[PDB]
Amino acid sequence: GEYPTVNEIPVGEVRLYQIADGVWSHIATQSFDGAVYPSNGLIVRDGDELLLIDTAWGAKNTAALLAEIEKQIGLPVTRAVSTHFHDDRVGGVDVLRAAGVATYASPSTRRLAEAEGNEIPTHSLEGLSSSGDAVRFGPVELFYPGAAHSTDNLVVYVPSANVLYGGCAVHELSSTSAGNVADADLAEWPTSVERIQKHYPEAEVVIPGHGLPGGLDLLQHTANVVKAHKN
Ligand SMILES: C[C@H](Oc1ccc(CN)cc1)c1cccc2c(-c3ccc(CS(C)(=O)=O)c(F)c3)c(C(=O)O)[nH]c12
Ligand SMILES: [Zn+2]
Ligand SMILES: [Zn+2]
Repeated sequence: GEYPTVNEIPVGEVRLYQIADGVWSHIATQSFDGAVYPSNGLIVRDGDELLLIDTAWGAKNTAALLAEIEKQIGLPVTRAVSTHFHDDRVGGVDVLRAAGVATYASPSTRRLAEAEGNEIPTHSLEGLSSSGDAVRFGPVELFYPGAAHSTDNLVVYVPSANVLYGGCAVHELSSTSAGNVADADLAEWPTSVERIQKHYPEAEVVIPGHGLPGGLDLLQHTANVVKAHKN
C-alpha cells in the first residue's frame, strides 16, 4: 500500500497505485547510462475505457504495463497521450500502437521524438502551442505551461479528482537536483511552474514524473531546486 519504489520494482515489472476514484499512477523502473530510475505515468478511467498518460519507459515495461492494467483494472486502454518526447514518455508507443491503442502527443513532441530517434505517437494534439493553452481530452485537461524540463512538456489535470499530473516538469519533494536537465530551460522553468500554480490552485494531489506524489508543495519545491541548479 505504500507508494512503490525501485526496491519493490525490478526493471521489467510494473505496479499501479490508486490515487483517487478512477485515477491510478503507474510505476516502472529502467536503466539509463548505468543507473536505475523509477518513473511514473497516469491511468484515468474514461467510462468503460481507460486513458493512459505516458508509457512505462520501454517496450517490455509497456507490455508489462498493459498486462498489469488487465489484471488490476480490466478495462481496455483505448488512447494514450505522451507528455514529452523522452523515452520515459514515448518509449513503448510502438507496443501501444500494436495493441490497438491510439497514441497522441503535441506536434512539438512528435517532431522532437522523430529528430531524436524515439518512438513517435501517431496523432497530433493541436491547440497546445502557446504557454497557458489548455484542451480537453476525455476525462482530463491537457495544459502547456511553457518550457521547463523540456520545451514540449505537457501537464495533465483530472478535474473530477483535482489530480495534477505534472510529468517531468514537476519533481518530488525529496529531490535535491533538477533531474536530467539536458533539454530543459532552467530560466523559464519557474515561470512555467508559476503558470501551473495559477491555473490549478485547487489541486489536491500532485504527481511528479519521477518519485512520490504529494500536494501543491511539489510545485514550489520544483521551482526552488531548479533555481538553485541554475545558480
Ligand atoms: C528519460 C530521460 O532520458 C533522456 C533525457 C535527456 C536526454 C538528453 N539528450 C537524453 C535522454 C532520463 C534518463 C535518465 C534519468 C532521467 C531523469 C532524472 C534524473 C534524476 C532524478 C533524481 S533527482 C530529481 O533528485 O535529481 C530524476 F527524478 C529524474 C529525467 C527527468 O529529470 O525527467 N529524465 C531522465
Ligand atoms: Zn524528460
Ligand atoms: Zn523524466
